[PDB]
Amino acid sequence: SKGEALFTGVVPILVELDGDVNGHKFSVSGEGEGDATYGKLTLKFICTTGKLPVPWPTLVTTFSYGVQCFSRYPDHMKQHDFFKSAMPEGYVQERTISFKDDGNYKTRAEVKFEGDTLVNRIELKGIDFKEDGNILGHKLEYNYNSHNVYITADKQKNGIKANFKIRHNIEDGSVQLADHYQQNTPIGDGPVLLPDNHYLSTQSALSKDPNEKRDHMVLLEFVTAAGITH
Repeated sequence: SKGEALFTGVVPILVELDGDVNGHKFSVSGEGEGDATYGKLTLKFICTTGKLPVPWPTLVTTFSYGVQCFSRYPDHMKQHDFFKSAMPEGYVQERTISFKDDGNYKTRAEVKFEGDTLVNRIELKGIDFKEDGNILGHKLEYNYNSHNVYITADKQKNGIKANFKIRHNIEDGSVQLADHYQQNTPIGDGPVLLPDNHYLSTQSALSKDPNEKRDHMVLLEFVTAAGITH
């Protein structure tokens, strides 16, 4: 299909986020590339407003689980790849991320091509955070666990929904759960694929650029669709 073909090679990615969490306003710019053939993403994010007022790990899904058109869909599962099917015109991705016993993020993003570049533009609003909670208190380890993203079709919206649980490691050894509810709807008028139930198996590694003095995050991520047998 048309959408599929856009992802056969390495595609440059731009991410732009504006956020307001409990009145802390901030912006982030990210750049990198994706290679859907291998389900592979490499991205570097920079907080352009100064210090990020929330922990970097709490934004990973928004920035990436943010560009799920880079997932590797096995050949036998290609009829289930909503994300690429919506391209180049793109999709709106909305989430509510509920941090257990703390606040929530509401995110609205548009993911689309601008020329040959895949762009993820996000607005994030966070409310109800506790001043000395794990988020505003910066008590989360700088690392990331592997998770499954459970996708179902949303025929009424010509799109999909997803549900999953992110577990952020707390510096005391405990875990901060971040429940994710997600909805995606196409922007353009092309045909899109409405998938059978399946999941994305996602693995992410966070690192720092030793030469970077701005507040930043380097992300390496692999994403593979699964849950449907050949």
